Amino acid sequence: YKTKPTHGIGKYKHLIKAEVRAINLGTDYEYGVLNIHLTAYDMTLAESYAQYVHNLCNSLSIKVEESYAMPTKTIEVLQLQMLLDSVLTTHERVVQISGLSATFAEIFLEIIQSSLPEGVRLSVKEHTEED
Amino acid sequence: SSKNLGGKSSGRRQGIKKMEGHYVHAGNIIATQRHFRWHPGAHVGVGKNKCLYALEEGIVRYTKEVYVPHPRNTEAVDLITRLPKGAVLYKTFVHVVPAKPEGTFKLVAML
Amino acid sequence: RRTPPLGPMPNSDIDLSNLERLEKYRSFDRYRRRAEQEAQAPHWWRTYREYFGRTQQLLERKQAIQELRANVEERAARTASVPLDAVRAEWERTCGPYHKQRLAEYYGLYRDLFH
Amino acid sequence: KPKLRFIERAPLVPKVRREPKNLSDIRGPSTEATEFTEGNFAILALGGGYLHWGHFEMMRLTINRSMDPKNMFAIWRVPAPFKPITRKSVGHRMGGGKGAIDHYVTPVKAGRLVVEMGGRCEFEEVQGFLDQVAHKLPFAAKAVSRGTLEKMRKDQEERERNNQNPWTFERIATANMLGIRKVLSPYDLTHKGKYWGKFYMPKRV
Amino acid sequence: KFTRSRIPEKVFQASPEDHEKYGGDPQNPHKLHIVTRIKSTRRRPYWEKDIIKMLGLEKAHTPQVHKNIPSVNAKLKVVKHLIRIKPLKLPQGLPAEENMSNTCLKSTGELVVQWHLKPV
RNA sequence: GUUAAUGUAGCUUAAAUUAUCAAAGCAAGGCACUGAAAAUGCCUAGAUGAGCCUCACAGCUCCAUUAACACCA
RNA sequence: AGAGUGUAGCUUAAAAGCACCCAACUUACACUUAGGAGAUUCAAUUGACGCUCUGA
RNA sequence: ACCUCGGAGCAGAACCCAACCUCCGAGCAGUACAUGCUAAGACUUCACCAGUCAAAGCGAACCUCAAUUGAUCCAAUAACUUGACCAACGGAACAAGUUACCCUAGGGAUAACAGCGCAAUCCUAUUCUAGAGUCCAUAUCAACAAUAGGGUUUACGACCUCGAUGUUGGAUCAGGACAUCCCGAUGGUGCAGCCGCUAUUAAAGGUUCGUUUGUUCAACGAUUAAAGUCCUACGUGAUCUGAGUUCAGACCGGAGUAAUCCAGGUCGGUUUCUAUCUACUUUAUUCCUCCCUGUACGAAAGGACAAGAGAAAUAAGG
RNA sequence: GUUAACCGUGCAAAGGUAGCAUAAUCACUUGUUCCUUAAAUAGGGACCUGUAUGAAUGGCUCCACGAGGGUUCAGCUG
RNA sequence: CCGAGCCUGGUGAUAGCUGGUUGUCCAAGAUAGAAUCUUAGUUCAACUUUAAAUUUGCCCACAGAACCAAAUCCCCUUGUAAAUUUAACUGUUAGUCCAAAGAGGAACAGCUCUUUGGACACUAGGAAAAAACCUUGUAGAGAGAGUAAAAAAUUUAACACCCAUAGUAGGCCUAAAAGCAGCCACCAAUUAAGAAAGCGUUCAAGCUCAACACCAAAAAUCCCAAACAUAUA
Ligand SMILES: [Mg+2]
Ligand SMILES: [Mg+2]
Ligand SMILES: [Mg+2]
Ligand SMILES: [Mg+2]
Ligand SMILES: [Mg+2]
Ligand SMILES: [Mg+2]
Ligand SMILES: [Mg+2]
Ligand SMILES: [Mg+2]
Ligand SMILES: [Mg+2]
Ligand SMILES: [Mg+2]
Ligand SMILES: [Mg+2]
Ligand SMILES: [Mg+2]
Ligand SMILES: [Mg+2]
Ligand SMILES: [Mg+2]
Ligand SMILES: [Mg+2]
Ligand SMILES: [Mg+2]
Ligand SMILES: [Mg+2]
Ligand SMILES: [Mg+2]
Ligand SMILES: [Mg+2]
Ligand SMILES: [Mg+2]
Ligand SMILES: [Mg+2]
Ligand SMILES: [Mg+2]
Ligand SMILES: [Mg+2]
Ligand SMILES: [Mg+2]
Ligand SMILES: [Mg+2]
Ligand SMILES: [Mg+2]
Ligand SMILES: [Mg+2]
Repeated sequence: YKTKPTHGIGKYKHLIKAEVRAINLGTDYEYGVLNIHLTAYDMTLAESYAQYVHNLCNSLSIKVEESYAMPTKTIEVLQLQMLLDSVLTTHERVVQISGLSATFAEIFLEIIQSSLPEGVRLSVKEHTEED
Repeated sequence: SSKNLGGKSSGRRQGIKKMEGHYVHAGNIIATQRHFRWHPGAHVGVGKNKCLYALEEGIVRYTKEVYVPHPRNTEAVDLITRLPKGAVLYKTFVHVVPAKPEGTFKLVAML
Repeated sequence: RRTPPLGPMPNSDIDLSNLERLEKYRSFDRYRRRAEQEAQAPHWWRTYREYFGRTQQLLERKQAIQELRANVEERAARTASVPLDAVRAEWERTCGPYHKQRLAEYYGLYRDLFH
Repeated sequence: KPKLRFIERAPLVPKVRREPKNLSDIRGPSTEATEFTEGNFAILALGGGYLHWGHFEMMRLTINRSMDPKNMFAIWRVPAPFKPITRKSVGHRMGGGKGAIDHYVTPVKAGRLVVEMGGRCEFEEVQGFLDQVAHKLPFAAKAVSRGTLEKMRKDQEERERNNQNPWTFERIATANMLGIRKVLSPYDLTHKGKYWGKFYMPKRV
Repeated sequence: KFTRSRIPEKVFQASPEDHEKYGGDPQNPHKLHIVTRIKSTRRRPYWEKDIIKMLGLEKAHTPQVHKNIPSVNAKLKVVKHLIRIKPLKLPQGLPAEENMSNTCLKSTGELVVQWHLKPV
């Protein structure tokens, strides 16, 4: 009898995975694709906070999907005050996020707030951008 | 018009040749296959076209054992590392319980 | 024709709707640890195993490691020797007999000596 | 919006591979949408068959003419025609491969609800025009309410307890009494004796 | 396709009403069958033509005894539309060696041991 | 109806790919205006839906359109 | 005042296994490799401290 | 159009399984140089031939891919080996068209004619109420559809017949069906009348003559009460015709190097039979005239019925 | 491209010229108009997409001639 | 009788094609496929036959056979008497219908193509006649007996009776829409009659209803057994 009372014993594809907004009405809006943008006049401090964010999210099991970088700004001394010249540059980097709740929303912002270092800026938003 | 042409291949005659509980001498081909359906178990070899043969003269049994692939098998180590943590794979295997003890000590002289 | 399984089918407690949220093996070795646990289970189906199968003691040991953590100066870590002969006398007193029973069973004395 | 939407012939992705006519897509009971979801009034299929686009625009126009859009709403319970029917151009001898795709049909089994309705009247208001729709369908059909469908399944179930004949079809076919399975199908076990080809006999226990 | 049919085991469970319509009882069941073929084996498949030869029923309407063990019941279950099964009930005991010579089967299945030709 | 071929600047050849020249048409230009002449630029989803690549590009899907064929009783 | 009790984060673990932390690779994560850190609330099943409860 | 080999479906769960069935592909590329030699046991594409696998041993290290191909004989070679898109792919070492000038052996295993099967196509009746019909579904026509029928067309199938079932139209004589063209009887009418439309009933009787066409058709002339629809081996060639179709001759245009060919045209072209058997071989319709009457009707133009009289003609019998 | 004398452009060894024609001449075709008849898919005279006419593959008229193939007046005759 | 004369000879040319193949009697006997200038044929296999040798062969139970429906395979028991091997061969290798699962076609064919299983080419009974459906097989004589399958059932559309006055010629919107061309509203006098559900108005009236009261068949020569509702399964 081919099949058996042990049929389906090895099925490796419903277990594994295969191959906007977050709607969720009433509880409502369970923040979806948000790009938190880490920007600094430094390089190492900006990277070390994306370091801190990404490890924070996986600790809190809320999903991250990108960690890429916006490329670098090319500005001198802006010659608005013998006219001065020295190139100070800015290093921006993207951290994405996919899963958030309403009830973790204001809290998970605080751990980003309280731990945010010297001279860096965040900016949460939705998604319409490319490199 | 019949644009379709070519499907005149004959049947491969691939399947279990020695079913479960059979006595199998060492070297008999238990099964022939493509696209693994039975993996080798104890005292069962594998040839180039994935057939299964018996390595010892015994009795063939079929079990359901736990599948851990080789860590160089790069097409299926990523098969593991997308499973959730309760998961094991459970492929099926073909064993040969050997019948004959491999020899006995015998008197040859009195010296 | 389709007959129901005799016992618990495996992979049944984790077949959840929220698949993406699951805690997800990321390494080969974590799975190899779990999978070698399953090959000691009962398994109602059919298995290769069927056809082929104090209080002052911890208090003195607590100050022992705390004392022994200083004379290694952590300078013997970042290449110590570990004298075996003193260790063997310690082994033979404490975990000798537990270990010694294994070899007396692996060599099959007990099934020949004492039935 | 409370009329029937326009069901288009031939969906915009074409089917390219010519499928065989499986006629087990008509046979026996339906396991697809047999039940009322957000509506009360329907056309129960009492036999299998294929629906053209011609039967769809039959069903769409002769409801929208005879339905108050302020007090009634309708919804399809059948999809667009997806199954392609292969018709050879006439006058040719047999042979020469499968023909071309001519039109698409949708298969409807027996017992499937076809067009659901609902709204602020009782069943005798919608019984009139739904029956001339059900009569024109290419299979026997019936205008059923949410109460009559349960009062026909009540009647079809007490009919299976009341019969004084000791011999049902299930007791004879499954136990293979006369060697009778030599002249039955393997579908004649689990259909019942009720279904016979495309046709469904509601009279028969 | 026409295949070798198999019977669900639910058919061979007797009801207490079946113990009323028929004289048997589940405790102390009968030891032997009376199997007579009442249907021709033609127009029936070769497996049924071959089982009938194995039970020994080439001649129709001749009687034949078989054991009531589950193996030979599993061959009567495939040719049960061709046969009549009756329980061999013995009013007296088994025939002794002095009483082999004059017995008769006595349809109603009563193997009488001393069969005389005289009225009662 | 079947095979066979073609697919193009406003029109036509092309160019084995990345696409030219010559009328069209756009104006400037030899002093009374136009045709001619010659000369910038301008005029190509290479007839279609898919990207395996890289596709006029190379096989389909196709749509038009052209030639053959559409028998023997 | 009454109560449930009690192994570091967790544990039908009994000084364990997991988790966890810093490096080195990775845009990062992950993996792996080198490391790091820890608990039986205390006294003879009792008694008595820590929390979480039911109080005013 | 195809022909050999492989994957998937049909063929859902050992194997197998067809199709001028549905879909994809292959006639290699890449990495090695122990792709060394030997050798238990087995598988096998339903035969064979071919293919596949392989423990050990010996010697040494420390293949991937689905298909990726070709027998014998002959060549080429000192040797090891290497030779076909032999692709009609189990392969003849090397050979095309044409025949209506044809012949022979066969085949109803196989076509054309006919029968039969089936009814997609056709034809009809209902069911349905959108739309037409000023309004109004049903006086009349009817879309989307639904259910039954008929077996006139075009088809399909290849079951009888190729040791012959002669064929289109016409002549001759007709037999029958009714789904009625005329004549009769009736219901409705968007039936005022004259005329119609439509439906129920009726198969007694009737269904013209001509020009062109080989024509049944159609067109056209003149009629008529009407110039019916079909089946009968597309009734009927042992009754006739042979104009078409369809032999040998021939041009014309076209295709082909040519022979020759064309559902393209056109001139011409033998139609046998002494009847054995069956069967068979003497039983009234219709129109017009007059009259009602210039009436009914309309109001007018137009213009009837039923009642009566009188003439005819065709038919059957003399 | 303006039915287009014409211009633009490709190809060719040369691009069917004279004539003639709905023909014994693929098909559309019973083309069209005139004559013939009461009525003409016939015949005769023309018009020319003949897109497959056409020049010793002979083209085109015309006198005689023909048991050739069509058509016709009159007479005649079962 | 000339697409190449006729006669003799080669010649008993050759024919995968057709026809034909003669005493009696009995026994076993139905055809998976593969190649092939091959599908009108043949060779191997399969099947069948004969004669042998030996030991198991059919039926089968738990267990067992994959991931991306009916069942088969395997297989001890068990019931039974064959089976494999060796030897020597021939013939079949142009099949039909039925039920079942499907493919092609029109979910056409007495259609075509596979698969599983019957039957047919094999006698007998039944379905009228009948290859294929049903019943049944091992053979004779009988002026015996019990049986099996086995004779088509249906016949249908009646319907309420009575009563009907008023806001109002409805805000709205439209020449005009007063119950019925269209939206919103749809309250209200009498005890009870809808700002009206069908017919009837360009707008109006009329008829009714709602409400009170009352109490299935068609075609071609000629329909086609005769008949028959009541004595006991
Ligand atoms: Mg295949
Ligand atoms: Mg095959
Ligand atoms: Mg083989
Ligand atoms: Mg080796
Ligand atoms: Mg070949
Ligand atoms: Mg000739
Ligand atoms: Mg001949
Ligand atoms: Mg035939
Ligand atoms: Mg025919
Ligand atoms: Mg209208
Ligand atoms: Mg046939
Ligand atoms: Mg013939
Ligand atoms: Mg004859
Ligand atoms: Mg009539
Ligand atoms: Mg005739
Ligand atoms: Mg004659
Ligand atoms: Mg005759
Ligand atoms: Mg002559
Ligand atoms: Mg006769
Ligand atoms: Mg012509
Ligand atoms: Mg004439
Ligand atoms: Mg010349
Ligand atoms: Mg001969
Ligand atoms: Mg015999
Ligand atoms: Mg042959
Ligand atoms: Mg057939
Ligand atoms: Mg009134």
